[PDB]
Amino acid sequence: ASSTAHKQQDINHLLDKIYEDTKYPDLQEIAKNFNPLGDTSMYNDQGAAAEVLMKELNDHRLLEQHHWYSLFNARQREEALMLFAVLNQCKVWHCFRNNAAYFREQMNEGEFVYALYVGVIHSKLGDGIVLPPLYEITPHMFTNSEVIDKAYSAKMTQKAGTFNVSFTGTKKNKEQRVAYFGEDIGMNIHHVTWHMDFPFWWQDSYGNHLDRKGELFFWVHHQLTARFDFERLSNWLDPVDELHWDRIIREGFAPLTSYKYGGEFPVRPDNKHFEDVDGVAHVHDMEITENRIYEAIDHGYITATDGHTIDIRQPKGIELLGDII
Amino acid sequence: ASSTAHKQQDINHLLDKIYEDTKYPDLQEIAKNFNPLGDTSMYNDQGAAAEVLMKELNDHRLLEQHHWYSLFNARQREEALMLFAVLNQCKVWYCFRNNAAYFREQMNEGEFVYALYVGVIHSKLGDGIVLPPLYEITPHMFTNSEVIDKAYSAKMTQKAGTFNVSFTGTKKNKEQRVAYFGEDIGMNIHHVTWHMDFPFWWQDSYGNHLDRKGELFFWVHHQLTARFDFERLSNWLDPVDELHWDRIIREGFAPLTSYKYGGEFPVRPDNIHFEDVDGVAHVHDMEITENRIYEAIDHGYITATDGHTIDIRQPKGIELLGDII
Amino acid sequence: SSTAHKQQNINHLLDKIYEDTKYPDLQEIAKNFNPLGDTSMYNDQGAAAEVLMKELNDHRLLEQHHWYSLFNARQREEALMLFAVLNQCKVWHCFRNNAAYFREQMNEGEFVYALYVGVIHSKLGDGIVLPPLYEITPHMFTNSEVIDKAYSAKMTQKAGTFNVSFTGTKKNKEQRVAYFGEDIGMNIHHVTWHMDFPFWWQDSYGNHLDRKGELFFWVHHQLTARFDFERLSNWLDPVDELHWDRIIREGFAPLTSYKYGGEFPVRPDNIHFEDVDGVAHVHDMEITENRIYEAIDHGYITATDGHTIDIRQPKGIELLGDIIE
Ligand SMILES: *[C@@H]1O[C@H](CO)[C@@H](O)[C@H](O)[C@H]1NC(C)=O
Ligand SMILES: *[C@@H]1O[C@H](CO)[C@@H](O)[C@H](O)[C@H]1NC(C)=O
Ligand SMILES: [Cu+2]
Ligand SMILES: [Cu+2]
Ligand SMILES: [Cu+2]
Ligand SMILES: [Mg+2]
Ligand SMILES: [Mg+2]
Ligand SMILES: [Mg+2]
Repeated sequence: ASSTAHKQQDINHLLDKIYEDTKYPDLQEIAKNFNPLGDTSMYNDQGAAAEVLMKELNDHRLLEQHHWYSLFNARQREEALMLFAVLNQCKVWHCFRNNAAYFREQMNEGEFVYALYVGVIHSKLGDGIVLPPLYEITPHMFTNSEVIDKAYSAKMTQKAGTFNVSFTGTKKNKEQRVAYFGEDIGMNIHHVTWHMDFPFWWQDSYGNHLDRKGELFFWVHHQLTARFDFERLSNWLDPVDELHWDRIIREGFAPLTSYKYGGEFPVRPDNKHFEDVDGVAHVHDMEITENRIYEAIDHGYITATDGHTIDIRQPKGIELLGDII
Repeated sequence: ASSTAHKQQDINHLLDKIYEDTKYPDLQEIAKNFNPLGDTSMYNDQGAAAEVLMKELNDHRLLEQHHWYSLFNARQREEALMLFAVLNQCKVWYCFRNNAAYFREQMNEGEFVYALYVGVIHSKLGDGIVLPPLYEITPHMFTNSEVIDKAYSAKMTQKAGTFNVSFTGTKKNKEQRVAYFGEDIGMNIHHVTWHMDFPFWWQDSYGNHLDRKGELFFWVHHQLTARFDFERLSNWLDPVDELHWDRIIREGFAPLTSYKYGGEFPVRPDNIHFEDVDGVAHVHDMEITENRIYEAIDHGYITATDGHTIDIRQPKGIELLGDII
Repeated sequence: SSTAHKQQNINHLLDKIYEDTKYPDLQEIAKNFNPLGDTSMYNDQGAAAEVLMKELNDHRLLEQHHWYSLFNARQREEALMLFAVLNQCKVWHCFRNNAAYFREQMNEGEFVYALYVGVIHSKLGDGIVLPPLYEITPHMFTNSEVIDKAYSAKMTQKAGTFNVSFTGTKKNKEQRVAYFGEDIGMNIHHVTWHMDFPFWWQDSYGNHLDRKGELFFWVHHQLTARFDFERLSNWLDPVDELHWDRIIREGFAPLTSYKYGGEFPVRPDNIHFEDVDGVAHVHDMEITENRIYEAIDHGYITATDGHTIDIRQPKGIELLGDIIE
């Protein structure tokens, strides 16, 4: 029941054809009849997390299915983490499986996929499971619009096919020379999995501490940056400049990619100045935040909420900077 | 003589025809013969405020009559407050009336009117007095130049008349749609009187504490702003933008109003950037000040002159912020 | 070891500084003297001589016949290594012999600098009068036109005296006051003040420089006020202040050259500051400025561990000069 074979098959089934109601009769039956609140002894918190999520569901406060999802959207992230919190409290696999099946059919698919992945990664119940590659679970997030269009045409015409992916832009765009780095599907899996392993929303009340996370955050991104610059050097290009909030972003981008639901990803023109983003931040807020971080660095200490100093002139200083940055 | 009738009559006479020497023979006699330094027992401060003001007067250091006055001008405010301080120390009405009559004939009329108003408001001797509306005491400050010119013409020709005021700007100026809000003479009296009741120069050594003043400062201006935006919404306009020191002030203004002495009020063009103001501040100084206030808010404490923390994560915090802002 | 002999030694060492020494005694010393041969001549028993000799032997010192700038961190460090040796000499023969030895090994600009500050800050230098730098390194005080006539006079082996005119043209109103900043004595005053009160001074060199940070404020205040008096004398307005976010109105063409390194660069009129690679971003200057003003307006300087150093006291101005220079 909780053998590796059954848990793996359950996860495979839950992630199969994620944009449609489940086609597996056993999962259909669970989603119809299981009650996340029916027996709260299955949870290490006696049902607190399930109560939170069920109240949001019953009050019609959750993001609808067939809608874009972004982990950087505060409310959508909070909704995905409500499901993660339920899965994380499950004592045994049948709780994990049944809640996953129940909420798969109620919740936005992007939120669901995210919660199930981090639930598997951060629960002991997920030990031994191999998560399918996200580029086959949500291929729109890893595949350009031209190839997706060819897939839609194959499906409309009921014909199989294999379609070649090319890079975006043209040869006139020198940045295309290094598209094989940031568009590589495995490099993108590396990146999302690092953040799934070391999420910025992690709280140790979820079960365990993530050792040196803030320093690993610095290091993994330093390595992405240094590796990209090595590809630029390999292709007769100069190193990337750094962004600054008061200077133009020289290199624009046309993704030529689309969401499954939500439309095409937006383009950014060349040589644009940063503008304030309504509901996110003013450009000036970013500059102030940057200044405050540099104040801590140049002071040698981070300032606590009550004004006391937290020394960063020690080996953990870089980690604490990762935490606040 | 201390009856409400006589005190009101005295105030009416002191404020009558304020740009000319007093036409009331009894006030003339007082102004000629009263000695503010002649009986220290008149005052709760043993005569100190009277000595301070008389020294400035005798040293010819006071602003001349028939000259513009601005409460925001440090030296002119200091002079007005020297007269306030005398009135505020008078024990009995005859001291208050006689000092007011004496200094009416010695001091700038704008300073005098200001000091007499705040003196009445903040002295128990002022209880029961109704201050005349400032739009009839200094009508230039509430009446556009065209109507003042018609009044001057009526006086030149010795012919009574009533003249219609009809809002600044043209119909091509969408901001004129809501001119009835900020140009309403009563709204302007509301605003000046709030600041007279709750002056930024108040010190409790003047006799009493002004409860929650800094928070009331936030609230009265929040309500002015919210009420203006309701007029904009009523007139098919969007809400006002906020000012930014580094961004253009979109909407200029032509007051089409004049001082009695000092000339026409200055116009501001549309779409101008802030410039440094000689003798006042650099634009960058405003940005630094803003940054320091936001530092206190985001720290949760104000920093005292010796560096210690003043907690604002409490109900009085908004009041302390009003004090420093 | 008397003043006459010490003065002559210095005269000889500074003679024809761009060429190997022509004095047989100094050539013999440069050939045979070992700075490490008798450490009993140093107060540090040879520590400074060991540091400099290692740099020399590892071929890490700036070559001869190359421009030198005291503001270049590594070149300054090299000059100060020689200063450190001279400063450790107990007796004059150590000072003279090390000077002669390193004159032939080190860059001439570094050597002249080290020899001057060595004479000034060693008791062995008492009674010596340093030759004017405008005759030791005339390129740094003489426009390129006159140097060329000197070069021509030497190429043709004919004596001459050549008139120096001020830089610019009569169309350049700033030329009206060129006699101030271009005066060779005013230039010597300025270099010598900084030689007497160097920003690199550490009291481990042997003594404290009393009130240095306040004298730094004062000497430059007086240069600024004196320049403005010349502007007033020539129908010019006072100088504006620089700001990092505003154009530098007045450009400058020095029309002067290094002996080695080429012509001094020109600055066009009306330029915005640009970031300087290897030095600082313009934004870094603004942040540094802000931090200094934070200390001034707080009334205290913040120490490395966060504790406050009160500057509301007579030494505050000195501490400000310490942190501003
Ligand atoms: C002024 O207003 C009154 C009433 O609104 C009107 O009777 C009168 O004609 C007006 N005068 C002019 C000059 O418009
Ligand atoms: C140089 O100046 C001197 C005096 O200042 C003058 O006698 C001489 O004519 C000048 N020489 C030239 C070439 O102008
Ligand atoms: Cu990342
Ligand atoms: Cu107000
Ligand atoms: Cu200097
Ligand atoms: Mg008068
Ligand atoms: Mg200011
Ligand atoms: Mg070079």
